[PDB]
Amino acid sequence: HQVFPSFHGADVRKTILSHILESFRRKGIDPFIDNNIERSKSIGHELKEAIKGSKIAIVLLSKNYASSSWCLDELAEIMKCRELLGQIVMTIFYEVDPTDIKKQTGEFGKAFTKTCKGKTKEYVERWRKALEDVATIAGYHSHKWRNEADMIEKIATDVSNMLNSFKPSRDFNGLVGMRAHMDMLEQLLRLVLDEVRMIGIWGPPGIGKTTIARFLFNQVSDRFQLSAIMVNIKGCYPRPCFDEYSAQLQLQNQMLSQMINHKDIMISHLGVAQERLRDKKVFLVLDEVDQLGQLDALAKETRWFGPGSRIIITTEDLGVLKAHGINHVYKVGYPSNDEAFQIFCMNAFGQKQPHEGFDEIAREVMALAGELPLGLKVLGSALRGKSKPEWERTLPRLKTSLDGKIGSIIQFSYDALCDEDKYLFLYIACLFNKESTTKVEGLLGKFLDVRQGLHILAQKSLISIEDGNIYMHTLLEQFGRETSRKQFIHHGYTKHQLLVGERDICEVLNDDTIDSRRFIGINLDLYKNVEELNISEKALERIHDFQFVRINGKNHALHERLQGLIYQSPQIRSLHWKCYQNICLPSTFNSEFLVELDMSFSKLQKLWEGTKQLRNLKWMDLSYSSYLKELPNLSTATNLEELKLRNCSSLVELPSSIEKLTSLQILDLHRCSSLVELPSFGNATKLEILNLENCSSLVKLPPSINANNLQELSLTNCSRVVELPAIENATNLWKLNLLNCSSLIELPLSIGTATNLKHLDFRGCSSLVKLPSSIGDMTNLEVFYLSNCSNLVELPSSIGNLRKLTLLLMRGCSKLETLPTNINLKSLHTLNLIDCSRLKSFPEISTHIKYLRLIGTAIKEVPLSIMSWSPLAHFQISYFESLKEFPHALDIITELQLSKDIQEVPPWVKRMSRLRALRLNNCNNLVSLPQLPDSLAYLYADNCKSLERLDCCFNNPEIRLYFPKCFKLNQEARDLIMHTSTRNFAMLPGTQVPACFNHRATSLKIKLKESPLPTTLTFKACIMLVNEEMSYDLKSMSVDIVIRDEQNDLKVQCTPSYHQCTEIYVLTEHIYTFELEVEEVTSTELVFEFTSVNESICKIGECGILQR
Amino acid sequence: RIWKHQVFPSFHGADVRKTILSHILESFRRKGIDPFIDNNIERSKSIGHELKEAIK
Amino acid sequence: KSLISIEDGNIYMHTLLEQFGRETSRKQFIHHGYTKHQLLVGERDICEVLNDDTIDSRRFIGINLDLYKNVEELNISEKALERIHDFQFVRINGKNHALHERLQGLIYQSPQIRSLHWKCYQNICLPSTFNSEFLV
Amino acid sequence: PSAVEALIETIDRHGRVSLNDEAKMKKVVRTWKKLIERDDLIGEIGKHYFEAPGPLHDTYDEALATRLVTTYSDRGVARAILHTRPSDPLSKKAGQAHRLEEAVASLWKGRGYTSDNVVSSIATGHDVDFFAPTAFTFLVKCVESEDDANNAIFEYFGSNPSRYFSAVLHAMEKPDADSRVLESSKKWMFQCYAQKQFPTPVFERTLAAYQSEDYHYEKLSLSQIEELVEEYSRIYS
Ligand SMILES: Nc1ncnc2c1ncn2[C@@H]1O[C@H](COP(=O)(O)OP(=O)(O)OP(=O)(O)O)[C@@H](O)[C@H]1O
Ligand SMILES: Nc1ncnc2c1ncn2[C@@H]1O[C@H](COP(=O)(O)OP(=O)(O)O)[C@@H](O)[C@H]1O
Repeated sequence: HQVFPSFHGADVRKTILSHILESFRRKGIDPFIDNNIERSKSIGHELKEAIKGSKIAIVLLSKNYASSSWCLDELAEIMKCRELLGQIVMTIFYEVDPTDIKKQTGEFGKAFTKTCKGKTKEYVERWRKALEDVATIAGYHSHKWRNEADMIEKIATDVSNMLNSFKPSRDFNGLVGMRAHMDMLEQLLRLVLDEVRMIGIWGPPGIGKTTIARFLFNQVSDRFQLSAIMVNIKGCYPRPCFDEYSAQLQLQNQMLSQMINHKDIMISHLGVAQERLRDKKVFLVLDEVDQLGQLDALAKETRWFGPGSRIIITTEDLGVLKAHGINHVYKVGYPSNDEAFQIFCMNAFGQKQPHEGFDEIAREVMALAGELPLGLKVLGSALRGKSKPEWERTLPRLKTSLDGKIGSIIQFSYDALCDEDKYLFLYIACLFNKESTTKVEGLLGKFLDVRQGLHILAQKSLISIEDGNIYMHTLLEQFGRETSRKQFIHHGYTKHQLLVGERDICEVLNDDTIDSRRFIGINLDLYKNVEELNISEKALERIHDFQFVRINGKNHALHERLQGLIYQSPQIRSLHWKCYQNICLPSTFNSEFLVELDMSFSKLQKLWEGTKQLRNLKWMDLSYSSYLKELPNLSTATNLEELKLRNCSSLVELPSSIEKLTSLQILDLHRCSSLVELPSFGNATKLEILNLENCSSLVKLPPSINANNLQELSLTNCSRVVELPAIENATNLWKLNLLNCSSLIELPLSIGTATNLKHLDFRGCSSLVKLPSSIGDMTNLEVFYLSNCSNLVELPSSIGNLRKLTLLLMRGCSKLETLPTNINLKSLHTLNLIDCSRLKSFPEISTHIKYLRLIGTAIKEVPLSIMSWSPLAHFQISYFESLKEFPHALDIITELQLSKDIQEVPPWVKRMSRLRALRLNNCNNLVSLPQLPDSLAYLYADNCKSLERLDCCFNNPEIRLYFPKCFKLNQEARDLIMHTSTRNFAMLPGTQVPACFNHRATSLKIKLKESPLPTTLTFKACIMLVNEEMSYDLKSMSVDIVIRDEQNDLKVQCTPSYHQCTEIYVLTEHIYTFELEVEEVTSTELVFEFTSVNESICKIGECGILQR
Repeated sequence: RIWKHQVFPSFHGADVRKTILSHILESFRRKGIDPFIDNNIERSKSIGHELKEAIK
Repeated sequence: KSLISIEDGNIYMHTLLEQFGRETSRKQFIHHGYTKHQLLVGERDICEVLNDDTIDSRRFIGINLDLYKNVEELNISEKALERIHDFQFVRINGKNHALHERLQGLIYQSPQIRSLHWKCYQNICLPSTFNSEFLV
Repeated sequence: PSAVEALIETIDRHGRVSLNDEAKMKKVVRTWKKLIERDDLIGEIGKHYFEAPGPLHDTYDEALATRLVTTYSDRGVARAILHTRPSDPLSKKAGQAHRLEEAVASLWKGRGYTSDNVVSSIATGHDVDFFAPTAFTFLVKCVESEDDANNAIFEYFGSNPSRYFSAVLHAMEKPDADSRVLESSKKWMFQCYAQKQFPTPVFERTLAAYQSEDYHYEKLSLSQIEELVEEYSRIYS
């Protein structure tokens, strides 16, 4: 129904009720209908059901309303529903005083009394309570109204108003990702502060600032005394605004009228808003604020609003927010790609958040739309209703030009810029979309005041500077490229245009409406194969110049007429090529003006074939140009800053003139596989980043660097390097690594001058004899890796000076013999001396070591000072026989490794307590495993021959019993290994699941039924592996478990839902066992599914399990 | 320090609602004052409870 | 958009709609790439613009002439004959017995002519100086 | 909470809940980006998991590499490395990314993965993906030698030169394809057959034999066959 009417038919069904029915009918209101034949003495259940679902009721009261038990019961039910449910009750006092209804008096009271005779007490009580309550509520007194028809019309209008507000924002909940915005905005709000905090919202046009504001106002405004939302302030403002004060006054007037719902009153002066709102909770939303005038109009001071209030202004340039001093700003971010697809499919496939039918062109169109919700919506609306071929035929036109819907909105923001800002926008859109800001300033610095332009554009959110490079959204870039055809660029007054088009420039070049001067920038993308070179012969005779060339050549085919066309230009500024596909550079190419030159893939050999002059050049990038033998004379290149010969691989040598590159800062010869030497650099070079990663043939190096500012110096492989250049001050060595730089001899003493080098590696630095004595000079040195650094027979005693290094990994240093002794390192976490085959004397630096690893050493002694060291989390020693005379060592041990051959079975291990692990490498001649101590968590036998008996029932904890290759195991020992209760794996040599596991099978499925009523059940699982080429060294396995029913589909839980080990051997003929707990009690319904993560490594073969 | 109304008048309706209250209310609107007016109480609400809320 | 109608592979534009289109030709330019062009559509009154001799005539890629008026030769300045025009689309309905030496010299000097319609040519041979490499 | 505090809480949660294969295959990428976002996180967290209880490691990176590989799918870690390679090699982010991938490469070596094991993990189903530089280079580290890397990818194609060449020719049409390296793979096939001293027409048929339908990739074309026949023709006569 719509409305439930309650009335007394004998009084009003004829005269007034008909008029109200007619008014409701004409206003589109359908009240519940009833008949006098449809009434009993009682009301009935269906009548109450109709009342309950009416969601609004109108009680029309007359003189004899109380004279019907039917009507009184209806009123009682109405009040009951009002109090319990959210039913809204309207009253009409048809010529009866509300006080008479309240006290049950007058003729109404007489009728009520006459009706009340005979009824039980509770009926009378409910009737009286309902009558009092209905008399209290605010309705319509017929006596007050001078005009009955006007009163009825007012009642109908109020009913209609209080009927189109039930469902709050039921529609348009199909907007995606608003929860992220709400959460990110709640932190800014902090409504708990009871302050008057201002909040801004800004971002590129078309992200959802308006929609986010609307959603927030819809969600929060109910918590505020007085809330209003102003929409599109920028649009509704006088563009010339001859009287700023009048427009300011009318803006504040609109704000107040919509604020108090105060019927568009007129306002005297500009301070009224403070007078009214300085004492009330206010939630205000100001949308699309363009300039500080509107802010001064609407919210100029914090003190304008009552204690506790929030005002939120959505803008587009940060400068307006900053001028008003807000500092509580949410930079709205783009939605996630999945949310982008959801929005696009919502707008393109009609409420389908996923696609329909095809799901292929949808993602192409989406990627075309960038990420703007505006772009996604426009494209989705454009494409909806079509079919796949229609999509395909519309796609190219959509790709080559953007819709006017996006274009107009972008154009409006573009027109609010200064002329130089527009020029910089065009420059970025056409040529420098993703380039470092410094290079942009260097190339455009004499035209546009690049720094200020970039600052303004970033403030306007027409560009973003992520890291050190600028980025413009692709949707905005397309607008820029389009406008580049219908607009010009001026510097003083010279007119310029930028040529940007995939092979659609060639027609413009074949013209006679020509100037040889209009075009300064070319951005060409040539991915596809050429049909014919569309340039005409006559245009090749032109002498037109370009100050910016950027060509993305992408094929093996060579362009000749294009080359001849470009190089006629007398003064190029920056040159970019990819896949140059030519042997040299043409001799007719002038380079006196050349600031940046990059040819990131080339076939250039000995370019320039002779010396030239390079006055203002600042960036050379010949990366990946593999077919490059040598490099031109770099004399008179003094202003060069960075040189990136990244992975040239055939650069036999470097020019001798490198000495004169005084301004050089970055030198990257990463692979550069053909190098032999590296000539001296000079005196004032001050190289900042020196990278030579894999120069396998590099032999010689400069004797000195002058490395006053050398952040990073990397020589990773550099296998044949005899000496090393000295260093001056090294005050900023952020990074120095020599990983595997074998064939070294020494280390320059100046290395200790690096006061801030926190981390340091020499792993693999074989043939290094001794460390320099100045190492102790280093400070903040935290990590010191040495691995298999054989022939390092020393360790300097100045190490005690370090006092900060946490770990000192020194592994495989087979010839290290001694360590410095009278040293205490105040904070030394670990000391990893493994396989130091000649260490021969216990490493005693009396410290706070927590992880000591001494395995494969030859110490055979343990000092008595160790009780000074209270905590050790890991002390690991390789077992030698004469440990038994060192009782101080036993209680402070953690691990142990029996040797290749130990016949004896050491009972002493029972006394020694902390045995977190015990390892048995080889030991083919071992009679049996020793009785395990109470603290045992790990047992390993990587290879073994005879282990007939394991005489120990050990039940410490989650213990791992790994037996990779030991077959002479007695049946009882084997059973003990399977039937021991643990929480980790246990792995045996076996060729078949043991019969102990009844329920067998071979993404595999295991089916069994359980014999129990209701309990938590425990299971033991046994798994073999699919016979594959398992690596003998394979050491990693993880297993996932899924348990499910078939009578039902209840995916049950499983407490150890996974078992993982990073050290278990993976081999074919072996048995892996573990344990499970299940608790859900779907009785006769158990189906198991064990999967091996990393199916590329291990796959589960046979399987069989057992219950307990 | 938050009030929804500035002035709440209390009176007897049968005596002064027509004659003098009318002039006082009219005078207040001409001085930028927003007094509470009981005639503007939303329909379908309990006057007894609602009126007490406006007092505080 | 219901601005044209395709009946049997031929497009049809309503008379009033076409008439509106013709007027806007003078007041609007056509941009294809970075260049700019306009069209010349007139019975006989749009020929003095060829005698303007003060504006770039490169932006004239289409001619639509209807010469069912008089056998008199149309008046063009001798200097306009000097300029060479890049006319790509030509539609001349030269309905008379007259021969237009001036028009022939003006048009067949175009370097590249994309399509050429000439009803009632009223001559003997196409002039030798007529390049036809581009002729669809 | 700080970045570290949050990032630890996230990694533990993902390794705890054992969620969907694709959900892991996506969430690993987001975690990877948060790692290389700023330089002083890999070492700091790598220091945290080092001190935490568990198996011991030789370095902080191994401690972090083990945690990441265990948490997400190991086959998934491979995808995150391939899809999060920044542009500028000398930037801070590229430095962080190299630390991550090298640790994973060393982690795989210590577990004794074969050449085939790495390739099967790298595999994405599109046979040209293996020759993308962001994938081929990471393969080389895991195997130390291009010949083995080429051999591993050759055998992953079931020793099918036709399927092999279809991939390498399709890698010649990439915007960032390294010709010198791709040539080495293309070259590498030749001396394997030159070691066979196969006749040129037999070599044609040997290549043409797999061109039949004995085996879901894109087959070659007869014209480029002849050039490949011509290419091998004179070099190793
Ligand atoms: N629920 C109601 N709906 C409509 N009108 C009502 C209602 N209750 C009372 N009235 C009207 O109020 C009038 C009586 O007003 P009264 O003199 O009691 O005002 P008051 O109680 O003095 O106001 P205040 O308490 O604000 O000073 C009656 O004539 C009646 O028409
Ligand atoms: N999270 C979202 N879900 C669905 N649609 C959205 C979302 N955000 C924005 N849109 C749509 O994208 C369009 C962008 O408009 P909007 O960005 O709100 O204007 P403005 O740029 O002035 O803030 C809106 O029409 C809106 O319907």
